[PDB]
Amino acid sequence: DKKWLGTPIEEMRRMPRCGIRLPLLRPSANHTVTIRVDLLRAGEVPKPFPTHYKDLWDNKHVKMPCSEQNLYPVTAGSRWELIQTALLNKFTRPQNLKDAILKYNVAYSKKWDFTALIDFWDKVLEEAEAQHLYQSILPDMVKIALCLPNICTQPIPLLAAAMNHSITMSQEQIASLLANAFFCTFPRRNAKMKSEYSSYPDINFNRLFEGRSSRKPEKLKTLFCYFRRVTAAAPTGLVTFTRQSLEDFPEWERCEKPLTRLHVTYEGTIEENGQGMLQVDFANRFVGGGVTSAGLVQEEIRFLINPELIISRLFTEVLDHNECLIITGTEQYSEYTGYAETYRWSRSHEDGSERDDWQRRCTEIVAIDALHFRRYLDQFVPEKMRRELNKAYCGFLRPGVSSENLSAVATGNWGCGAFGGDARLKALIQILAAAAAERDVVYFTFGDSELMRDIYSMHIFLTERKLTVGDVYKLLLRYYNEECRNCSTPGPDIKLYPFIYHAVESC
Ligand SMILES: CC(C)(C)NS(=O)(=O)c1ccc2c(c1)C(=O)c1ccccc1C2=O
Repeated sequence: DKKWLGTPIEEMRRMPRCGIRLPLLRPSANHTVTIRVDLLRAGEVPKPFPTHYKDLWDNKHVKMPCSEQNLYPVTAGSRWELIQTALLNKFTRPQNLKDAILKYNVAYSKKWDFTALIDFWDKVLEEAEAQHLYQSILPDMVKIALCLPNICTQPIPLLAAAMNHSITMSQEQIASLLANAFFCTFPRRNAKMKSEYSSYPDINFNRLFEGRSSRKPEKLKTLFCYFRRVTAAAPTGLVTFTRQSLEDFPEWERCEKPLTRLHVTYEGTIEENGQGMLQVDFANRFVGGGVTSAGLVQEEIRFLINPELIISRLFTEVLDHNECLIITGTEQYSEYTGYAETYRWSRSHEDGSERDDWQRRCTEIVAIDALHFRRYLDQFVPEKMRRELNKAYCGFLRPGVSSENLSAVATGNWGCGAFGGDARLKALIQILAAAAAERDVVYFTFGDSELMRDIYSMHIFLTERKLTVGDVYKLLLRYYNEECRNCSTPGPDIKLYPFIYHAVESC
């Protein structure tokens, strides 16, 4: 029983080795660069551009906590002056941190529960660990949070619905903003009945502090490992956030492109074994899912080990069906064990990834949200199948870039879990989208040895028969018509892979 099947992993494409020498990094109408490109040097902390803080308090930019327009009725008082007074206090007990956060969040003093913060500090941490948190970590986090106007000098545009826009900022700038999110300083991001930011994920970390879930200390340890690292020694690299939407989608039934190569394995992970590859994040439409709340599956774990991903929540609007978010340069700060209810923070991780010409770690992650199916048979509906293909296609396609400069896609069981996705159908959908996007697939089954063989055998059968993307999509439509459309039973009589084998072998 082989641990992997198909094309050997060495024959696949990886970054930055398959990376077409980056053009000169520069701001444009579609690219926001928040640092001095001319002064960008390996191992040096980037210099913010502009030199002095410029504010934009409008419908198109992040509303900064340090904005002179961040005011509260007291007569208008400065909310930033208030944050400074509240946070520049000695913390010696968890109650001190809760009281400080709530001084500039009065309206939420009875709505925000801090049980997990109090229990982490008092009931989980040993005395010396609790001592290091309040004497060192927390004050260092306060100073970087309060440094926001000197660090994040340029207004950050919102990556709104249908925008094809990028933001390149420093990891230092991300650390100042994530320190602010921890202290819940972002204004207009808290109300349940909020309109302006209703289509945006939560950014402030208040939900990380609530309840008695045994996974809250693991999240907090994962997060404090990051905060300790970035306050102790300023990170030097950059990170790019790109919102992508495609105007024209393929006419799937008509696609003459052949299938690409497949490496399928029941061992390994996307982060370790998918180095230099386009790494899929099985995302929630509000990027990050329950990272700073309850969730702790594939997406939340990635956002906890690479905390720079979380900041996407500050500016990324809920993804529409034709959109994805591409994040390049996030660094891995933690190692972990388990998954979901068994997830535990292990130790600090020293990211060995090389950096590209823009000082970005050579780690490309794409957030693509699968559909949630109320009923199992819903996913076989042609509209639902086309949607999934178009989602993954937009996530894999790199407009302008040629086939030979495209790394393999590092993926697995996308949308299969609480979302009700069928692993075998989703594997074929990603295989077809990668084929149309002219990329090979590296598929991780995470201990599921039978699924590895099933995907492999089906990929090799269609490949050997020279079945195009169109031919395979036409078989999916026949499956729906024959087995799903007029089926009143919760499940079909025959499964998808046996239908395909029969349909082809009888043709
Ligand atoms: C989570 C991330 C993005 C940091 N890495 S990863 O490569 O995507 C991955 C590693 C391990 C597992 C899974 C995914 C997974 O989905 C899973 C599902 C059901 C049971 C166990 C696991 C599991 O251990």
